[PDB]
Amino acid sequence: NLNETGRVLAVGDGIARVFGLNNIQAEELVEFSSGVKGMALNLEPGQVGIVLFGSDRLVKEGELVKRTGNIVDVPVGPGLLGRVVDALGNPIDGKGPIDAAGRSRAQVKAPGILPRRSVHEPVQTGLKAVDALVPIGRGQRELIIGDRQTGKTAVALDTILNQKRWNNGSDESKKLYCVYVAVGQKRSTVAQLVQTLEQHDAMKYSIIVAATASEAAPLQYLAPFTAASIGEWFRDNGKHALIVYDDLSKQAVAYRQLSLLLRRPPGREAYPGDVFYLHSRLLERAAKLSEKEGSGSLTALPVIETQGGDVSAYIPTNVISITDGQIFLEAELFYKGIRPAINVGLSVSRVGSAAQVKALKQVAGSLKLFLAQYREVAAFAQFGSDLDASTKQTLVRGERLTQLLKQNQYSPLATEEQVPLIYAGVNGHLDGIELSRIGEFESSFLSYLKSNHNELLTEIREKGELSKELLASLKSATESFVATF
Amino acid sequence: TPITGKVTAVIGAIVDVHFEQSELPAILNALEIKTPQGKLVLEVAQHLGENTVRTIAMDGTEGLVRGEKVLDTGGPISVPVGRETLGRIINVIGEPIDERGPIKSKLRKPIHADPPSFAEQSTSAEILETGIKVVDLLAPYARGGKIGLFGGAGVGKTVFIQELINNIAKAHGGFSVFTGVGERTREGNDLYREMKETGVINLEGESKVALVFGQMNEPPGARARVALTGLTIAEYFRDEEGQDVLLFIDNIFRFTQAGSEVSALLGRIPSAVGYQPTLATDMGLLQERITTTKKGSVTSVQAVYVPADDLTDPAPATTFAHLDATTVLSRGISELGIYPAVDPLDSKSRLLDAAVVGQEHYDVASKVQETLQTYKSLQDIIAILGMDELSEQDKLTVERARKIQRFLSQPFAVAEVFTGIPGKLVRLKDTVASFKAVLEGKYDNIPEHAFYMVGGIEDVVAKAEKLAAEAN
Amino acid sequence: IYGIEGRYATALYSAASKQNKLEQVEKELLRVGQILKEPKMAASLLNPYVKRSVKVKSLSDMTAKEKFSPLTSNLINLLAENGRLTNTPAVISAFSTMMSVHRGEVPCTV
Ligand SMILES: Nc1ncnc2c1ncn2[C@@H]1O[C@H](COP(=O)(O)OP(=O)(O)OP(=O)(O)O)[C@@H](O)[C@H]1O
Ligand SMILES: Nc1ncnc2c1ncn2[C@@H]1O[C@H](COP(=O)(O)OP(=O)(O)O)[C@@H](O)[C@H]1O
Ligand SMILES: [Mg+2]
Ligand SMILES: [Mg+2]
Repeated sequence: NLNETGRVLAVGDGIARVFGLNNIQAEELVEFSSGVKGMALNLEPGQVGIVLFGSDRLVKEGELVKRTGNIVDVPVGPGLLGRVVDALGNPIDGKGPIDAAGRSRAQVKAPGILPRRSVHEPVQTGLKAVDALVPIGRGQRELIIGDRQTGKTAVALDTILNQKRWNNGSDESKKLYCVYVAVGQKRSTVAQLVQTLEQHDAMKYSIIVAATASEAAPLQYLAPFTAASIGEWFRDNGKHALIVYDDLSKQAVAYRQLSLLLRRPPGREAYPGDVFYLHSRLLERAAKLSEKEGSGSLTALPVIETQGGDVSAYIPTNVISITDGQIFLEAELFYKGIRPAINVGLSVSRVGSAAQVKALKQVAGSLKLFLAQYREVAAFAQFGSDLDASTKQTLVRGERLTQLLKQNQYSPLATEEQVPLIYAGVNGHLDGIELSRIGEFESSFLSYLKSNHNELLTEIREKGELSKELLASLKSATESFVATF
Repeated sequence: TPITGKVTAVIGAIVDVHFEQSELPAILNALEIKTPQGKLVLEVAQHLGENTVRTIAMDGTEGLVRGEKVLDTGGPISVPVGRETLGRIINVIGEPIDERGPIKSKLRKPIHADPPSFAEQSTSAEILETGIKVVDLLAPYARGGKIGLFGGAGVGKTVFIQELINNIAKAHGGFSVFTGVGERTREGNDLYREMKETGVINLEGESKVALVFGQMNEPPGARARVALTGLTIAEYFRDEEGQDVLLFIDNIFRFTQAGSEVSALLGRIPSAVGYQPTLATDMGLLQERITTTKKGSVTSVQAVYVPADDLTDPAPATTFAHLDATTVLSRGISELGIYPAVDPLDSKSRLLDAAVVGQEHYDVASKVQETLQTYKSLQDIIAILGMDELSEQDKLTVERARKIQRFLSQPFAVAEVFTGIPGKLVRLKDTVASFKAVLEGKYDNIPEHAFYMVGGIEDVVAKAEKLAAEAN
Repeated sequence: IYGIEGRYATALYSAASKQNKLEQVEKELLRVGQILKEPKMAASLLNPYVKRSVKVKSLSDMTAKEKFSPLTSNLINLLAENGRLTNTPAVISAFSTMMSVHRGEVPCTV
């Protein structure tokens, strides 16, 4: 009798100890008489611990409980494109049922060691500071760690917007579909975000998964995992996907809540022992597949929220260890006028130049190393002592390179527009220009090439590299413009 | 037949009720107990099992005897809603506490209700002029948006709000709902005086605002529900009436503070810092209800308390994410004598964009930040060496910076009894031009003192001239 | 009926049989069954809030005012020593079959 059903013994705080259910599986979905569904996480002889996806004011002692017989899964396929679903994969935008092609589980095994490929495919983020210093690669997971109100989401958001350059195209192997995963955010914000995507015709290749704070803790916990399965889909069918988690810091808080309430002993700061295993079996799910598998791939941009700039924290360290580098963002640099406030000193990419564009690779070789020297000289000129020709020369250029990296939000720049700017920087053609001039210089120089030397922009774009001839013309195009005005 | 039960345990603000009948009341329901003093209201929290339930007292549990009879209400704590609540002081329970007779309202909705659907969410980018320099210039508030006023103890969170009510509630045109959660009972009374004198609340006439109080003197159960009571009233005018409403809350922190006192007795495993595991959710369900929908707009000014001046504290740290505008007060600034002690650096808003406040406004603001920032980054040097060691360029930025900081201060009409200086209301238009003029270096001759507690930019030059005659 | 659980009574009443307390151990054991059916008891016989040696004391109150005390003032602590007060009713049943085998397992010469 009780094999497929059970009576509730206690209920509260989204937890429900039901009695019976001696044939239910681990992590299996269930349904109460009230209509509200739940998830079984603790299997014990006496009772079964279940977590509620909705309010608990509806469940009461002695209520009937039924099982689903299936592990919590979510609808997947192209249909979701442009739609906004919740943890479970149900539509929340109000635009009809989700037309899915298949259904995959929440928890999926990470791709094999055999079916992998070294990351070689770039991920144009449109951010010069990024594509030049810490390039992204199809199949890696680049962290975006920083304090509140710095510009973490910004970096991610602009990326999706930049993809419009190829998603409107015909070629598939070049496009890059985007999966935003809002977790812990308020519905107000999510609404405004999705509004902004549409204002840029970026919603058509974008899938959004909402797990606002108001929803139940188990939703916020499951949100990322289900969302990942959504993206994995493209990876398997030989397409490219780009998922953004924002943010795992909240997810751990959520997952911490189920543990404590299920009366599971806490580790450090109340987080469950396996809190690491929470993000490890998530990020590893994204990687570059073998040619046999489809040459498919899934890129990940995890987001973390530090307190007081303390990266030595419990959760952040757990994730820094997994991610293929991190884009550290400091509040202090933001006010100084460095926007986006990317600290090069601490931001790195483990894939490195392999992922970066070949063209942009040439124009900026030791650029990151040079910016390191700049901060070295910038700190030493604090003494208030005169500087020779060497220490002032690099100080002049290093100060302007930092000003060239500043780029406005919602303004992704193609590759053909980044190369030229960086070119004139690393060489030293901006040294002879005032700092408050670098601003308009960028826009003016671009308009110059798009009008006159447009042929070059077309070669850099297609070729993606720099030939002996292309450098010659590019060289002369730069000097000619400096002379102007 | 009324459902009845007996008490089995009484620990603090937590009473365990048991029902002989096989029908148990759901969660979030109310209960009442007969006493010589009146009636004690209970609220279901969780079903411990064995036809026993755990509930949270709404008032003192002194005198409660084990096995005493308990009557069921049949519905979650409800409170009267409608224009009938205006000009009346409602209690956490939903009963008049101003001694002016019962609130004859038409309908009575429960304090517990689910947050607006994602599709119902409506976003807006309209600016809201307050008159406050440090705000309308740096982090302007938005119409029907969420406002937050963080800060330690005695930094200026209430006094800041009082001014907002003296400048917006008057020229508003809609309705207002003030709810004092865990605050000095005295401030409530004096607040009542102000509403009467200003005429916002006329006993004989009509009123424009409703007063709901769950002061700190009240036990934890109340300090936990009061916020919900006040909110239910305001969401009525939002959907039912579909009219602009100003929701003033102070202080919102008490909401989680009051819940962390009982979480222990409820049998929950304390999370780090002592706060209950479900901090994120509870705080979530509250903020998600306080928002603008497609039926009406609501501007909320919530004040948040900062324990031990720690912004990393889980309580306030989970509040920022639920705000479209954040104005943090650092006691390190108030002690300087600068008021309001707004910290330009930490302060953020969503309206700080050139596509809204204008290109010039964006540039002027940014310049102010950079200047203030450069002063902070050299602060270490100043205490050690001094300005003598500062470079020519750096030394000029400091003075200018120090001028901008002092200029940020603004005399408050509400705080005139503290500063002894008549209030000063400055328009956004003049404020921008003002700082912009200071950036251009058109006032580097005027002494810094002339920027301290000054209203309009004209008043600076005026005050500078007055100091010439005082010099002997 | 099974064996291990049924042996509990037979391994406690075994000594009882030598005396003939089967009545004081079989009639008492019947109490443990009704105590489990008691909803209020379920919140005490299985409450992890008491303790490992505390709840055992409160038992005496149900051992000195129910029927227990002699051949049940040991099985009581044992029944609530590890937490076998959930399927204990099955152990009492075996006693009825084991309590009948003791009558035949005796030098019947008289
Ligand atoms: N590139 C940029 N240039 C100028 N301002 C920016 C830039 N990127 C972001 N901002 C500003 O920073 C503010 C917050 O940015 P953002 O949303 O990126 O922070 P966040 O990391 O998402 O913080 P939270 O996680 O709390 O939302 C916004 O008001 C925005 O105007
Ligand atoms: N605009 C202001 N100008 C001067 N003082 C202020 C201002 N705002 C607050 N204060 C100071 O705060 C004190 C009152 O504290 P209050 O604002 O009530 O702190 P809290 O935020 O803890 O309620 C007053 O004595 C006053 O000097
Ligand atoms: Mg964000
Ligand atoms: Mg106050």
